[PDB]
Amino acid sequence: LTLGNTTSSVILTNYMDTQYYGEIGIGTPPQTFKVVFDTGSSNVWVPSSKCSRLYTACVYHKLFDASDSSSYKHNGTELTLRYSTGTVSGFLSQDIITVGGITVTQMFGEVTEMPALPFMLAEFDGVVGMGFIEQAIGRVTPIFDNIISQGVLKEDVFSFYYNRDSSQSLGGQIVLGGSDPQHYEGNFHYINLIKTGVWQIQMKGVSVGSSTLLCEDGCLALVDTGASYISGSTSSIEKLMEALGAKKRLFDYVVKCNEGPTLPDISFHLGGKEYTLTSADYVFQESYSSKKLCTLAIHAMDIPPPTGPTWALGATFIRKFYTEFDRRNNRIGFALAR
Ligand SMILES: COCCCOc1cc(C[C@@H](C[C@H](N)[C@@H](O)C[C@H](C(=O)NCC(C)(C)C(N)=O)C(C)C)C(C)C)ccc1OC
Ligand SMILES: *[C@H]1O[C@H](CO)[C@@H](O)[C@H](O)[C@H]1NC(C)=O
Repeated sequence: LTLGNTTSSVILTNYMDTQYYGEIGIGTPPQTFKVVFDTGSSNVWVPSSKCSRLYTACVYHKLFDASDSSSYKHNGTELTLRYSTGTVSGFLSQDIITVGGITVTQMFGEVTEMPALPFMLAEFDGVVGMGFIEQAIGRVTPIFDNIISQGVLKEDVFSFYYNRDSSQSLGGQIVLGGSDPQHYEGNFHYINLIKTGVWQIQMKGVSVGSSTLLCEDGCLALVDTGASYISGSTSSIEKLMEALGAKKRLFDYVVKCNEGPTLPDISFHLGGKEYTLTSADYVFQESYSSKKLCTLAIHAMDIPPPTGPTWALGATFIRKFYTEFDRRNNRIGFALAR
């Protein structure tokens, strides 16, 4: 590990508080793509110009065309990426990628099969996995490992800032090689990784209102920058939602809008601190009418072993807590976002 003097930032766009993505350039000349920097996975991929137009998601997104890049290097190994809410398939390719001023030769997947659900609902084109090589499909070296190999980043860490963006403001920000003191206050508090190669930590309990109603025996929390909400197993969530008086729909839970401001606080016991969210933090309070339903930013999601079962702390959590991902010391640090 050779540290340097550099830190780079990528400005992110906030789409309706559910999708946070930035931009990257691939090839020569650069072909730009909107990508989610996802700590939940470790591969980089973008739709390919070889994706059948019968996949409507390929008709609606930017496609990488190897035939227009002079820095492209062929590989072709098949690759299938299975995420908890969708799958993409294609083959491996290599080219130079620019991420916030840093230029790195990276192997990424050219996706040729991209399902309408959920990709037709994606504002982003692709993904830049921020996880460890242990979780990389095909054992492909993750982009951050490749940047760290260059010995330019001041620190072997990267940080996330997600705004409550609502027209002339910064949707979010990723800092490669450190954090931005301008977006958090107080001190960072850390929790060591409960495992090797996954941004997952031990969670001591989850409380709703008065007491620790859930995760009483301890549980796992995966800090997922590529997730819109805080999710837990169906069991946990049914019990949580029971406590909230929320009603279960097909893909989410709602509450009569007038009841929203009434909902209790929900805390997550991580390491030495309690991380508390008020209803305002987890309710999409779009109305105060008892005649309208307001969705909650907390969902049920069952991740299978060996990673799951596990809670996933997504944008709902990150919006309140600036997050630093420390590879050097295998821990995650949270600070109050500002
Ligand atoms: C915060 O805004 C980011 C985008 C949110 O919106 C979407 C997120 C996804 C899923 C994420 C990916 C997940 N965050 C994923 O990383 C979750 C993890 C996962 O499935 N990882 C994949 C691997 C292969 C590592 C695995 N199965 O373990 C789980 C283990 C938590 C995208 C980056 C593809 C799909 C569609 C979306 O909007 C239309
Ligand atoms: C492409 O990539 C892998 C490394 O992930 C390499 O070792 C493999 O042999 C390459 N194959 C081809 C056909 O280029």
